[PDB]
Amino acid sequence: ALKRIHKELNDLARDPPAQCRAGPVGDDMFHWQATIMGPNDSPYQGGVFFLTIHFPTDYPFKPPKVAFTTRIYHPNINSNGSIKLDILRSQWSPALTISKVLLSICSLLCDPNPDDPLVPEIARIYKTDREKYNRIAREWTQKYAM
Amino acid sequence: ALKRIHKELNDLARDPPAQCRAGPVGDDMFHWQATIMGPNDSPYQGGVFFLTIHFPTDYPFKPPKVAFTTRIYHPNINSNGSIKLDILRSQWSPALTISKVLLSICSLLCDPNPDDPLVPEIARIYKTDREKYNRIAREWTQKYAM
Amino acid sequence: ALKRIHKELNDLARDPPAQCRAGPVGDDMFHWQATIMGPNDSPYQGGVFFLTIHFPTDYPFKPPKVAFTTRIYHPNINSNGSIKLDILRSQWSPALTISKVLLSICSLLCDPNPDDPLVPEIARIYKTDREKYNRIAREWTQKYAM
Amino acid sequence: ALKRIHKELNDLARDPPAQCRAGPVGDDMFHWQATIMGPNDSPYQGGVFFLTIHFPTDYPFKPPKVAFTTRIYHPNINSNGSIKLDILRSQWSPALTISKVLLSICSLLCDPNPDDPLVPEIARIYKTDREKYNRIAREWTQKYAM
Amino acid sequence: EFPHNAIEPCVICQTRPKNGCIVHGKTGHLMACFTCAKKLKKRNKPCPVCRQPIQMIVLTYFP
Amino acid sequence: PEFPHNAIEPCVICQTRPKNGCIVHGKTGHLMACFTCAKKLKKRNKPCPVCRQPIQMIVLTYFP
Amino acid sequence: EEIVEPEFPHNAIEPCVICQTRPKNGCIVHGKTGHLMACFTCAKKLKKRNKPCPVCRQPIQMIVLTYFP
Amino acid sequence: PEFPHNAIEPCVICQTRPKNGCIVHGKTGHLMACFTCAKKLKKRNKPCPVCRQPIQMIVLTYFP
Amino acid sequence: MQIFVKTLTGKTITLEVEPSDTIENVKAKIQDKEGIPPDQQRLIFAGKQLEDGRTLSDYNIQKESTLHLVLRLRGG
Amino acid sequence: SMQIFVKTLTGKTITLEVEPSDTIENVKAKIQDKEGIPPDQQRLIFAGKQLEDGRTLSDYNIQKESTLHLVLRLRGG
Amino acid sequence: SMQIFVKTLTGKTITLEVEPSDTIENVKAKIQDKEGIPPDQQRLIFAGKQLEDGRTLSDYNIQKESTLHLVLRLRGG
Amino acid sequence: SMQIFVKTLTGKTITLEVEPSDTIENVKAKIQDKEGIPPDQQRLIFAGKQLEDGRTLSDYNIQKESTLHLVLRLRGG
Ligand SMILES: [Zn+2]
Ligand SMILES: [Zn+2]
Ligand SMILES: [Zn+2]
Ligand SMILES: [Zn+2]
Ligand SMILES: [Zn+2]
Ligand SMILES: [Zn+2]
Ligand SMILES: [Zn+2]
Ligand SMILES: [Zn+2]
Repeated sequence: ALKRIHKELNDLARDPPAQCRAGPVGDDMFHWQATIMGPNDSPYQGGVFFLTIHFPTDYPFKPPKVAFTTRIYHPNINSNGSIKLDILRSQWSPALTISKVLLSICSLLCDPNPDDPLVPEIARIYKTDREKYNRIAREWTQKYAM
Repeated sequence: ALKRIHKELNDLARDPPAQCRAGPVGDDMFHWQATIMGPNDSPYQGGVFFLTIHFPTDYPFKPPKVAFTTRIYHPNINSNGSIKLDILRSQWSPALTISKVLLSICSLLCDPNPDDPLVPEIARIYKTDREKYNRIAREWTQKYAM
Repeated sequence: ALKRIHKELNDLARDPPAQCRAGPVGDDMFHWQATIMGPNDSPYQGGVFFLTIHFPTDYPFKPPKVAFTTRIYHPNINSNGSIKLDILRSQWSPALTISKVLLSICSLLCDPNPDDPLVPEIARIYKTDREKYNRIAREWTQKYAM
Repeated sequence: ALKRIHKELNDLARDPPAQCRAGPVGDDMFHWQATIMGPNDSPYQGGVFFLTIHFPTDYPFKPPKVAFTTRIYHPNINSNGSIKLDILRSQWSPALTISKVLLSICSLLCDPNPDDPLVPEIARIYKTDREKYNRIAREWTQKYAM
Repeated sequence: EFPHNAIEPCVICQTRPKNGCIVHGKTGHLMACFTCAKKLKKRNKPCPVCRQPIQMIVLTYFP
Repeated sequence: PEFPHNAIEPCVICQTRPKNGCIVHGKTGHLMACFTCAKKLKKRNKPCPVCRQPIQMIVLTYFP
Repeated sequence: EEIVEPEFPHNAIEPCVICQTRPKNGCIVHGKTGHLMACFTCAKKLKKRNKPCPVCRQPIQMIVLTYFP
Repeated sequence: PEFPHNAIEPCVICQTRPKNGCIVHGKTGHLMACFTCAKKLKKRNKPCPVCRQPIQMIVLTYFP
Repeated sequence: MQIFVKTLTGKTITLEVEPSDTIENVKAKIQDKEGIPPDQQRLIFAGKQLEDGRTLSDYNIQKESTLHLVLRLRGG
Repeated sequence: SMQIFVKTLTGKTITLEVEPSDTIENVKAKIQDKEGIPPDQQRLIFAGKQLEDGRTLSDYNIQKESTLHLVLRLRGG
Repeated sequence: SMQIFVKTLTGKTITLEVEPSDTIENVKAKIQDKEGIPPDQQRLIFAGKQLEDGRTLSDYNIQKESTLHLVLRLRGG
Repeated sequence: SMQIFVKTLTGKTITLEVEPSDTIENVKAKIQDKEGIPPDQQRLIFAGKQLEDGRTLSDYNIQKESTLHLVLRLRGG
């Protein structure tokens, strides 16, 4: 696992995506901290969202555990920062890297699935009143992600 | 190192040793300040002694750097606050916590090693004139630790 | 042996198996009766088969003695109801519980070993005329286990 | 055909073989000339045998036509220079290169097949008097290959 | 997830805790007490769960 | 007797992974770290964190 | 329609994307196509656990140990 | 570890297209021709050029 | 999808599988989790041994069905 | 008209020959020709957002020498 | 006769059964039986001070339901 | 013991680790491991002559750093 994790870290040092950063804090390669900037022209714009990453010891055969530590208003992410996303469970691929996973999560921010949600109350509002949804997510970004 | 350090901080909020406290200086989780109260029935009685802690990047495989910032009269601690003590170096264990290190240092104040001393002049006094040792240590406690 | 047998009985009561059932004949905790449901999609389908179980005093270091009391047509089970099966002899394991032994015996019904048979005449028939084997085995099931 | 032939010629320039040499006759890249050093410890020792090579249009799917233009004495080559050899007909392979073909022919010199011969007269003399064969081959080599 | 069954008694004697680790190579199956596991090793029985031979029994503490 | 209720707590080193790296010395073993952390100690030729005996081997411990 | 040059696989000498150590000789075959980006050791681990192809998610028909003559 | 530097060279038959036609036989494969050239071999029932085993299939081979 | 395996001690584990998983694929995943070699594993469903070479869909085994693990055995 | 770049799943970068009027689904079919990846497994991302199949490159302000980011098909839930 | 508690090196708290006349050497023997730690690697601390081997619990005024703190054997130097 | 070189069918040169007592058949087995070529279709040539599976490298006075030459199995007719 370590060698693969070291290659991904070097890649992030040389060519990170615009939206996302991640790395260990000490020498512990199995635990990373990450950030995603809210995409421009979204309710999340101008926010920085922190996540925690735990690599299992049989990485990359098994997915990393990824959770938000910054509160975010979204139908597929709950108040514990849990992200109900299939590439984090049954649709993981060993060819995915942390960089690609953060980019995928970032693309989930503006493409939620309200039809099968993790947080029902937020999906109802997303379907029945998009403006209120945008209002609220914007307020949450200002309150917690800034 | 980070999640281990957060756990140690939680334990200090919930159940700290009687004479010992510690926490991050500002927002830097790898730089702490600590206090040790002079033990009762000892020439340090009534003094409070401040220490600096730096966790290394691969804590707890490597020990923290620990130094007094309060001046103290002792055979194994010198004028710069350097502590010559084997658990801070060759006898470190990763099962030791800051709490346990501080309690250990606390027990060293009352049980010096004058036979392998960092400050030979203070060790000679400790071994052969305990009345003068206790007197001077008391004076330094009043001059620097009150 | 007693405490381990009691544990198995309480587990059976708290969580009854789908394929078999077993408990003491009255008061003697070392003598039990059992029942095996014939496997669907097999010559034994719809049959219910009874067995006796005697636990030795050093159970589970030694295997239980297990015998059919309902007649059954099989190369490895004879007219005494004796079962020649390696997990009841040299390949026993103390981690086998009586529920696991019974499920194992049940799976032996459609997985006989005709090359080292206990009843040679049944095994010859099994090896030379399979439809003749299944015909008879269904006959014995309807005659004796329904 | 052309690019492959070009490629084989460049590789010849890069790693010249030791048993043979070969290249185009002037202008026609499809018409080549080759020489073979007769193996040491053999009746062709010290001889230089010339061969003519023609590449078909669908080289390398089809073999080159390879014939000796230096008279030689051998059960599987005849007075016209024709070589009856399986890799030049039905056992051809597109991975074979002219260099490998020539080295294969060189090793056939000391590994004839008398039991299915091209020249029966030479074959019979090979089976019944080995000493005669080598005299004759050395003479033919002296007469024609220097 | 974590070993919740490690708190349960030895599966053999159902009395003492699981502190007899059955070792083979670089792996071990911990499901029995030291007394019951030592009995198996004394009699050259294999591991009850994986049928590998028993290299040693380790008295296992949770510090 | 007392059963080991602290066995579901995380490795005391990384505070994350389960306690499945038994540190063996002589006939006893101390199980308080994960296999990954205990293995790192063994490779660096460190003693047992709680009793300082030399580490004989690290055993990947399963709980069947 | 413009002329298309052949392009050659310069990434073929990079190590297996899973273990980052061994050469890419474990070809993952599905239908008539293959994705060659892992060593044989790492690709067999996927196949032995019936995991799909990492880059296209098609089921792994077979792993082919690939030689480069 | 010996990495396949020759995988970047052209098809050994046409010397023009890349080596993307793996010749499969059982659980091994020889990769030295392009897909077009290797299909001609398979179509004509020819064996593998370097090992002479029968050609089970040609796999169009990508290096993603 | 997920299925359950009731292991030898009665402990229940969860496995991630596809309908195309063969029984040997399942035993390999059991070994990953429990360190039991596949050739000493015997899996049972509806009273029958499940055979290497056949798939979960061959046996119509349902999502969140429970397979029963015993030890390899042989009659005689 | 112009070239764009696509950072594929493994990190390798490929070059594509596109008109600004090309649909996103057009780009995916080019990626399939180059890489053997079925379009329904391709999720293309630009400026942190995924690109919908029926929109054009110009509908997304994608200029020449732009880089698109290829991840796998995903479903929130 | 009385119960005392020991907060061991990992933070886990254990209960011991002791006499006031029990020596510290004795207490460490009991910790060894419960935890598998040789007494010479044990250093017991009460009220900020280490407890000497040949002195009794009562010599330190250690009464029923006290808590002792276990650290590792250390040496100033 | 020693190492030698084999020039394979395409001209690619490879390296083997051998002992001077190794059989020709033993070398072919190592060639099959590195290149997937069945020994019965391998023909090793050295000094213009074929090497037979019974003998060893010492039999043929093959010193270390010698290059053996590989062609396909052939037969005159
Ligand atoms: Zn027991
Ligand atoms: Zn075992
Ligand atoms: Zn750990
Ligand atoms: Zn220890
Ligand atoms: Zn690999
Ligand atoms: Zn694929
Ligand atoms: Zn070609
Ligand atoms: Zn081949």
